[PDB]
Amino acid sequence: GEIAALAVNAWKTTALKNAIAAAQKAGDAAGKIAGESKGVETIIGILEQYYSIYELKGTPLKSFFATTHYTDISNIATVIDTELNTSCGLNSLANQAICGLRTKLGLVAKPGQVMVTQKEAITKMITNVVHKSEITAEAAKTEVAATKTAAAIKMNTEAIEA
Amino acid sequence: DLPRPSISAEPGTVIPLGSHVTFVCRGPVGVQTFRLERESRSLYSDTEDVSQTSPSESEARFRIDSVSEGNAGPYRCIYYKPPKWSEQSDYLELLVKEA
Repeated sequence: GEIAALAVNAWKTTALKNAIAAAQKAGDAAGKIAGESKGVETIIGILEQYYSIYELKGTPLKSFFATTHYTDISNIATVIDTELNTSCGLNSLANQAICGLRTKLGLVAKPGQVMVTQKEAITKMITNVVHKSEITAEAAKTEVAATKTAAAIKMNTEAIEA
Repeated sequence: DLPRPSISAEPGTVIPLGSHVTFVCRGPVGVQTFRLERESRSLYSDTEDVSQTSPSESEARFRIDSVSEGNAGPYRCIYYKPPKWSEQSDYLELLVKEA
């Protein structure tokens, strides 16, 4: 039945047009997830390896980045700025893990030199760390979104030939 | 060019555990920021809350509300008058009494 065959053949064409759309939305979903988790894992890795930091806001990094996005340069820097001022000061003995940042970032006062403002030093650091993290996250999102789209449009295509 | 700051304590350097102490940094007029440093020089506190005692002087206070033996140790002043940090004060050794 020639017109039967042309009906299925126009059906397979609509399936294939839908499949393409399916395979991109499935790819992007997977890229988003891979991206916003390589970012978290890269920023944590950087704080822990280069800066020996394993907590912020008095939570472990794991929990912290669940509630504030690893790209939120403003609030990351503000968190550090605040934790530095209220845990490396005079008025408590609480948690002095983070205080090393002042040595690292060059804030310790040197008689004979100009003043390095704390918050500007932190936002330079956090901008560098977040840019790094966003770039590796983007590569993860690029790979994973491509790998899923390819597999989906392949799998669906072969399905649309049975 | 910049005179060394001076440091003093109120009520003194030997503090009953749990009670308070205030350090005073004194320096020339026109100071911007007073910094009270501890021996570990990542621990320190800044303040712009400057006052004057005399026309050619300025000063700032640092209160510790509840002293513990981890507060005990050396304390120093240094101040910032643009574009220059001064040199450091003599040390003041804070001690904690049991009772």
